[PDB]
Amino acid sequence: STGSATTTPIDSLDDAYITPVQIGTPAQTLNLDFDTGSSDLWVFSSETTASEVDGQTIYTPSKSTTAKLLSGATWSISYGDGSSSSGDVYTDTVSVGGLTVTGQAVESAKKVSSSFTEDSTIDGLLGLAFSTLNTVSPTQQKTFFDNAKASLDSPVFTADLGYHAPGTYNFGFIDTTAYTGSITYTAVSTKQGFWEWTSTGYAVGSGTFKSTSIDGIADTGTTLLYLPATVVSAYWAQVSGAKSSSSVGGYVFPCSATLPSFTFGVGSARIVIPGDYIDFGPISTGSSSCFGGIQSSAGIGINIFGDVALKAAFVVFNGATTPTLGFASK
Ligand SMILES: NCCc1ccc(S(=O)(=O)F)cc1
Repeated sequence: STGSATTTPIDSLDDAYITPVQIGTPAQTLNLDFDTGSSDLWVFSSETTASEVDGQTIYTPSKSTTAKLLSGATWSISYGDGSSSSGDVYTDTVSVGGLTVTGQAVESAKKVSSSFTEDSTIDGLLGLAFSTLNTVSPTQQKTFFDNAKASLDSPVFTADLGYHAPGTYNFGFIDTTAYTGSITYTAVSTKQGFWEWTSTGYAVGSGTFKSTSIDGIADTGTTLLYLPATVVSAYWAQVSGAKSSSSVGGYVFPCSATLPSFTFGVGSARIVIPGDYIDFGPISTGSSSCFGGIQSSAGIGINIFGDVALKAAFVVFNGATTPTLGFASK
């Protein structure tokens, strides 16, 4: 089996990407945020506190002939940005891009934080990290990928995120037309439940490459690139007028700037993030201060290769017995 679905940025900044997912019988299509940094498939639902729903499409299990309550199961999750949701659990048929899983745990939100309510374009999350992070209690549940894995032609999925454009999530195959050159694979640690890997270093613009190990996670659910303070200072030092603002909550730069590229290492290979990708536009509407797409991971406790980095590459999430990540230019 394979699946292939288009993923679409939610706004002009590429703040997140949504992918249509069919749930239930007859199908209920919800637009979910595919998140390689978490392991819960949760949705806005007919159970979500009415005051916390603002435009989202909801899943109504009572309208699905295949929905089953997973009796006694609850879930509760918190994300690195302070958002959260919780609720109860159904099993149902879930399809992504033509790939179907029966008996998938669909976590129905009773509560979501304000950040989810205020984002009308995201109907829930589909976690793609390791199932050891799944929050369902008392019986932990598997991710859509882990349930699909044995059926897939190859135990892989790929992320091909667009810059200000749609992209693709594929399951079970590697589209050799979707990238240039070769794919460089690198080791993954599953010890923290993430797609955790070690970059071999970085360069700023046309500068020399600095060989240095940077542990971090490949996270499609995080917008920006979060790296050590040393690395981030070295990047923004090349932008006249850039500074870290405690009032705004990170590095800002004059909107009149042209940003340098940022290169990160994958083994002996190099992925170049164009400078344009690092522009997140005015900090408030009409401002001449712009928000940076490379920020410090200080305080977060992990480095995060979020969408700013991942969208510069074709990314293979290899879920074989020994997991690996692959990166190619595109
Ligand atoms: N891996 C990060 C998952 C995540 C965490 C928070 C959101 S948000 O829409 O509330 F900003 C979205 C996705």
